[PDB]
Amino acid sequence: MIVPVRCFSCGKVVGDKWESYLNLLQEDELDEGTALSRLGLKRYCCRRMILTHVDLIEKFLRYNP
Amino acid sequence: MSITETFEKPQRTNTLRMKHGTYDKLDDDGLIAPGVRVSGEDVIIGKTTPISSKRDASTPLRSTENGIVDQVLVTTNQDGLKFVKVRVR
Amino acid sequence: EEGPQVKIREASKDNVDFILSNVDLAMANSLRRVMIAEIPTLAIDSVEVETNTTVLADEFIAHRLGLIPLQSMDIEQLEYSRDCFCEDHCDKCSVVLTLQAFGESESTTNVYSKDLVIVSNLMGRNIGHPIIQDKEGNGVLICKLRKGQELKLTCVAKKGIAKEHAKWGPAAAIEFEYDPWNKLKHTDYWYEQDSAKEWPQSKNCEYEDPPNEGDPFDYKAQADTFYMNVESVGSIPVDQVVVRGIDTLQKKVASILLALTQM
Amino acid sequence: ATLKYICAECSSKLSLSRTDAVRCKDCGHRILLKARTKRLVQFEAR
Amino acid sequence: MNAPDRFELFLLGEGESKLKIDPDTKAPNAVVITFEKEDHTLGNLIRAELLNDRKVLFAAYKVEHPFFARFKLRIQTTEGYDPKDALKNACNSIINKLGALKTNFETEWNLQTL
Ligand SMILES: [Zn+2]
Ligand SMILES: [Zn+2]
Ligand SMILES: [Zn+2]
Repeated sequence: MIVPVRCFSCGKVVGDKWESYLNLLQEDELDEGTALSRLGLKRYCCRRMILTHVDLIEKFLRYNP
Repeated sequence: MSITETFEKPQRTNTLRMKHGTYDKLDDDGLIAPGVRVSGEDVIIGKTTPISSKRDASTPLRSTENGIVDQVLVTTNQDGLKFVKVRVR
Repeated sequence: EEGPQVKIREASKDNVDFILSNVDLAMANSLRRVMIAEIPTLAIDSVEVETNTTVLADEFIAHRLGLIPLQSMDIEQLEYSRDCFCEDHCDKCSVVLTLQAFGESESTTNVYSKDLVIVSNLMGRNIGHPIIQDKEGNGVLICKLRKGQELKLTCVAKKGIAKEHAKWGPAAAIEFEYDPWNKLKHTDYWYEQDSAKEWPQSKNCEYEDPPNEGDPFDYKAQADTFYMNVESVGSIPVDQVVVRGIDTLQKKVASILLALTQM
Repeated sequence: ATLKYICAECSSKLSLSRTDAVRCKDCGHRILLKARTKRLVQFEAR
Repeated sequence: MNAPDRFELFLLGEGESKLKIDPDTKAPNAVVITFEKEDHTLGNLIRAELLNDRKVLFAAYKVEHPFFARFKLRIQTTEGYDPKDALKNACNSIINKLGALKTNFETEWNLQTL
C-alpha cells in the first residue's frame, strides 16, 4: 500500500524516504541505485525495501467512495 | 403468504428458537455496524420467521474466524427482495 | 582502566563504529543481543480510532503508528504500565498523542508523524517526541488522504522492549566481526580454485596483522578483539544504545545474585 | 444529529425504517451502507 | 490463539522463581539451576565465565525447547567449593567486567568529534 515504516530485516527507519527517492529520480534525474545509496541505504535488505515498493495508495486515492 | 422474515433482535416468544450465539451486537435493524468487533459465534445478521411467533433465522459469524465489521450493505433484488451483505475484516 | 577496551573509529548521531578488545566473545555477543532486544523504549501500543475514511484499515494504520520512532531519552523516568499502580494508563507510565487530519486541499494530503500531537503532561522529561531526521521535518509518512477523507485517532505510547515486539527496539543493525584474517580458523572457506582470491577481503584486515606463512597453527589463540558498529534508530542516542545495553545486561546478571540472596 | 445509514454514491446520510422503501434522496440508487458505530474501537499497535 | 503472550518471554508467571536449584545425582558437587524467563543472552554468558574459574570441573547450559524462555545451567566444582559460589563469583566477575567496559566507553565517546 504505502512505504513500510521500517525495513523488515533490520528495522532501519525507511518510511520517511519515499518522497525523497522519487525526487532524486525525476528532479535530479539520478538512477535507482545511485539514488538509494544517497539515502543512506547500503545493505541490500534496506535497498530492496524501497526499490521494490509499489505505491498502490495512489490508485486507491483515485476512487471517490 | 404472509410468512415473511424480519431483520431484528429476537428474544424468544412462544417458540424460544434461537442459537448459542450472542445477539448483543446487533442494532435494532438486526445488523451490526462497521467498526464493531465480532468473534466466536456472534450473530452478524439477526433474522426471524413466523411459521403458520419467533423462529430464529439469523446468520452467525464463522466459527474459527474473528475480526471486525468492515461494512454492511442493504439492497433490493431484481424481484424486490431485501438483500444484506456484511463484509467482516 | 583494565578489562574491556573501547577504541572508536567513527562516531556520529546514527552510528558508532568501534573496536571492543580484551573481552570474551560471549560478552561481546551477549551485549550485541541485549542492544537488539532488551533496551527500554517508548512506542505507540494502543490506538483509538474515532474517524477513518482513509483508504487504509485501522489495524493497518495502527500497526504503522506503533512503528514510529519516539523520543526515549528519559525512558528510565517512565514506569512500565504493567507496574504503575494506576488503573490502565496515566502520565506516570504513559504518553498520550493525537492525530487529526482532513483532506482539505485538492492535491493528496500527506499525514506525517509530525502531525502527531502530545496531549499528556511530559513533566519536563525528553520523551514521546516523534523522531524526525528527513531534511524536510516531516518524519515518517503514516498515511495519505484524498479531499474529503478524514482520520481522527488517539495513540497511547508505552514503555516496552524489542523482545515483546520489534517496534520497541532502539537498534537497527549491528555489524559484528572478529578475526578478519581466518587465523583462528573458526570457518572453513568454500572455493573453486583459490580460497583467498575468491573471498573478498574485509575492512578490518587492515586493522590487523596478516598471518605469517611458516608459523604453525596457533592452537591457543582465543577470540578477543571484535570489530562492531552500532546504528541507532533515533529513539535513543547512538552512544546510549551501547551504554544502556551494557547497563541492562549488567542488571540481569545482578537480578540473579539477588535471587541467590532471597533463595 | 446521528447518521444511521449512508448512501453508496452521493454519500448523503440517510435514515429510515420499514415501508420507507430502500432508496435514497435525489439519487435513485438502492444500496445504502451501515455507517460506522460511535462506540470507539481500540487497537493493539502490534 | 494457541500462541503464548510475548511478555511471558521475560515476565515470571505466578508460581515461578528466577532460579531453581537442584542437586545433580549423576555427579558430586554438582547442581542444576533452572533460569526462568532468560535465553542465550545470559546462559552463554554466565556459562563462559564459569569456565574461566579453574576450580570448576563442569559448566554447560542448554535451552531444551525454543518455545519456552528458560535454560538449564549445570555446574560441578572441587570438594569444599560450593557450586552456588562459582555462580556468585561468575556473576560478580561479569558485573565488574561490564562496569569497566561502560566506563571505558563513555570515555572514548568523549574524545570523539561528531
Ligand atoms: Zn534493512
Ligand atoms: Zn499509570
Ligand atoms: Zn443517494
